[PDB]
Amino acid sequence: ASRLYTLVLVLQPQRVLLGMKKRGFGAGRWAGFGGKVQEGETIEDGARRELQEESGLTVDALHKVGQIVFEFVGEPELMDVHVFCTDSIQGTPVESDEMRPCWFQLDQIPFKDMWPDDSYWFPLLLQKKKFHGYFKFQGQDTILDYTLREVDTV
Repeated sequence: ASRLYTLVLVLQPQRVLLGMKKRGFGAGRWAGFGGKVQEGETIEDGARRELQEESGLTVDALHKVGQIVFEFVGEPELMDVHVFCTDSIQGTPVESDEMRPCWFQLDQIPFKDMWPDDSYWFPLLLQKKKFHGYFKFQGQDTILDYTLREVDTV
């Protein structure tokens, strides 16, 4: 019993775009851009749509980089998060009532103000590795258990 989500990292040679969510799940943390996939929509089309809605950017080709399943103890639905990256975008990042985007140099990624799982798989993303992960959370701050392995096919 899992629900489809997307997560998009705009990763350029020397910087990455992250967004500070202002409300809802994950508010107060920097993260990639994404959300729920809709009925009749491909996962990739959902990732492109969510990047636009949350950051104002238009992406062409998205590259599959990973899949991460999240379990929150006490919540029945698993989150099946399909992770994508791109280096080629159009537009300028847009701050909205819901999201504040900001560019980060790769040596200054704000892991202490990100979801704790990101410290595990961002190093793989940065070295262009693909991965499958599973994270079991207690609340939003504590990883009880996890698995993470590199793969050749997402």
